[PDB]
Amino acid sequence: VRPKVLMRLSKTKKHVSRAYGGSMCAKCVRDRIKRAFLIEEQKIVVKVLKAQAQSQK
Amino acid sequence: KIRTSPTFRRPKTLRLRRQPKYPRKSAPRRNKLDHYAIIKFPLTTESAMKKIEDNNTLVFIVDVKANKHQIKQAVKKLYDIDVAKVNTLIRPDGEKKAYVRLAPDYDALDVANKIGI
Amino acid sequence: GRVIRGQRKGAGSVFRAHVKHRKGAARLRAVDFAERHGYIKGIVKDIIHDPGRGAPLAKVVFRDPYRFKKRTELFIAAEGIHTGQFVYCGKKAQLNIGNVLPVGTMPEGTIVCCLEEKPGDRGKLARASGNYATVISHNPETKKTRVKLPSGSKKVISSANRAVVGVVAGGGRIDKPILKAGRAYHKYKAKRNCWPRVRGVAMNPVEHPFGGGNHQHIGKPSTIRRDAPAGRKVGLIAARRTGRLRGTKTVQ
Amino acid sequence: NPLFEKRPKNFGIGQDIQPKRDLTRFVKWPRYIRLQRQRAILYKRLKVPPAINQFTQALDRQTATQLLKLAHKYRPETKQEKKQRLLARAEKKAAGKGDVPTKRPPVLRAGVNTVTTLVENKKAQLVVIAHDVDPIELVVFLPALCRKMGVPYCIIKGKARLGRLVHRKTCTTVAFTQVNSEDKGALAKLVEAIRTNYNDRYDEIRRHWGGNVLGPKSVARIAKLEKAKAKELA
RNA sequence: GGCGCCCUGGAAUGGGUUCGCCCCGAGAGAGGGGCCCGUGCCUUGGAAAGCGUCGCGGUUCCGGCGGCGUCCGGUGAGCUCUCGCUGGCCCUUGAAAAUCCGGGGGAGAGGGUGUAAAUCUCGCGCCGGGCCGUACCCAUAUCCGCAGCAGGUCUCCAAG
RNA sequence: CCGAGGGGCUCUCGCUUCUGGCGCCAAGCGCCCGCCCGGCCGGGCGCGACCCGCUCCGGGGACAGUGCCAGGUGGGGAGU
Ligand SMILES: [Mg+2]
Repeated sequence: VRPKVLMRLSKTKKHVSRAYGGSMCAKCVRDRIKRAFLIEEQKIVVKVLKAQAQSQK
Repeated sequence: KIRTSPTFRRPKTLRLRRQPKYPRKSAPRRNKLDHYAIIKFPLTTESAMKKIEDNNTLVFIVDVKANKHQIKQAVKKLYDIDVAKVNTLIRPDGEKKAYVRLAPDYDALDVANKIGI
Repeated sequence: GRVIRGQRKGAGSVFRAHVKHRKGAARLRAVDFAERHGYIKGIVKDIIHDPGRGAPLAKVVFRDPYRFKKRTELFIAAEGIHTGQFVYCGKKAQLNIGNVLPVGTMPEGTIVCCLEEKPGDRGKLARASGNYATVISHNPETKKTRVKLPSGSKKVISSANRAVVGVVAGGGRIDKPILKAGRAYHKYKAKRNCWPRVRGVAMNPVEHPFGGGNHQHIGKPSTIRRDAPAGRKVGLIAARRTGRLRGTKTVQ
Repeated sequence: NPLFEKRPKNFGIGQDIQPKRDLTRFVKWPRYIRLQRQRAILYKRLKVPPAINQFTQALDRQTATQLLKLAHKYRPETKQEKKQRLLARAEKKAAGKGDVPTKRPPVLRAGVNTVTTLVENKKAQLVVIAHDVDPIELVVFLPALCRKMGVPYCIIKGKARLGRLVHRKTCTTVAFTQVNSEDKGALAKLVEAIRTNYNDRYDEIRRHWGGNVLGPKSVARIAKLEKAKAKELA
């Protein structure tokens, strides 16, 4: 609808029950969840592979 | 002290209250436009007369500085009657015409009788 | 007695530029502690198009180091970038295409566009579509390097002039003919009010120093001194030679 | 104990947002601030003439506190005690008609225009002179003049402080004419400590130029070139 | 009507589709679902009013009184309007802002129970919405051209 | 440099680079009052986030500029 009529509706007709409800497209939510997961873990991998490098040089 | 911003914005200083020690006009001027000066005279043409019995509305001609809240109390306090709604108009002789509709508790054809027409 | 077309363009009434639908002044980000001492990670969001410019622009967002905010810059889009590319900016940025890093750190013979002509200027030299500048011959004491501008004029500049690596996107733009008068109307509709250029011979002696006569001729020599007054500088201004070219330039 | 954890913030480039640090140098001042600060620099950078440079050589605070202790009981008359002083003269004249009740009320004078009259008549015995006169030509002649009439002078720090002696704001000079003879021995105590420092040194304090030191960011690169010249030789 | 939305599953002997294209292992075809627009139809409004027609009252106010009707279908490169899908063009990329909304965060807040708190963008209910314009012409006669001047003057609607 | 557990003629800095993600409004430590009779709440300060200093940081710099005068040039313009 128009912008000012969004004041008349209720927030059941304006978003979706996911996180990032009426903002994101649900398939980049699916990718933002995987993108945050797979690269917070590799900064644990790159931390510990660096951490065993001072101790065995 | 530390200055966490590179902006030096000027301090909020104290602003006193204007409490003067003599009035500048010595007396509140009176309202020239009161509830008599609002409503000059009623309009008694043929079209206004058949809007009295047909529509429960009586018609005046009102001073042009008067809005509809001022009219609605001015007919209520002069003529001791309830007013439903008011519709104004500037008729091109230059004076404001007001179409005062009454509440259905009252009648227009006898309130017009006690004001003369 | 009447003033001429070349004089009226400085008054700026109907000759002001058409700056409505442009997307902004495309300038590199202002330098601070991050670009003096490290690198900053910025991701290019989009590739946009200024009307009246033939280089495309690229808008990059950067995580703001001082307030929790993101803020958006506009760079001249160096060629070969794509959206969703991380663009690194600072002294210790790694020498890749599209990254921007001071000319004292990149080695000689690299290819640079949009370089600052003085440190902090947010990018002035070699900006138009297809151009590039080459760095040569650093000087580590009295820190100052020279470059090779798109006119072939080599110019010694400061060593900390920040500059984006690569050549400007939109190259080859002048290879296609305009090919008709109507597409030259649309070319200059977006830029200025300069396109239909009436020959000064074709007009009356009030309006140009060459016009008049019963034959369309110049009459007087067309090459003028440089201290000629305003309204007499028409024609070939302060020419070192004329005629069809022999060689390339052969004079510094 | 159960759950609480350290979770520090990396504050290098490209990590967590920098905290609210001091920034009291890098802050855009008003143009009355940096006008007020750049001339304190610019008295230190120009070649200051020795006539202006008589100042910046003031008293040390141990002497200056002894001096204000001496000048404290020679305080001038205020309008509060001027009311009663004209009473006590008039109630006793109404009762006894004293031919001379007080032979010597002593006091210190105030004012440049009054002091200059005392020094060139040699009536003053010690001339306290201020430091921070805003048109410094109001005072610049007076150290050169107390040498010639031989009156001892001392530059004190701060024209606000000797202004409070005379119940005013700034008073730029005071003078000592008639001290009490029982307390001459405190005025004579520090007067050789003073005309050691000002009057006897006049051949040298008139020669001493001022200012002309480069800023610390530019004298540091002077030293770094000299250490490179020092590393060249050895 | 549309979906560049989802699930199962995996396609070459390639297939599916358009007027044109286009589409598919980054998931075709096929099967089942989901949201969006729903200006179309039914329903509430709503038959009481509107009109058509027949008939009888009332000097007069009469938004009189009553009978019956206001029904089925078809077709289209039709015309106008509108919504959508898809392309083409450009050294042409085809406005700003107020306003309104959704999300990310989680400082805080709330009654403490076999009782009810903070809060509520749900369903009702209550009061108010001032001021200025509003007639008429819009022109071979209400405008401008000295005039009821073959001139000039911006648009929307449109049948056989 | 030499060399013995080590010193420093000399130094470099360092804490973010496979990916269209996130990031602020302190965790933690040390202390101190009102608070519990060697225990519990309610607040504040410091470190974390180094100290000092004369320009905000750069680039120019006694030139450029500007003021007055002097000489060139001057149908750009004026008058005839
Ligand atoms: Mg031409």
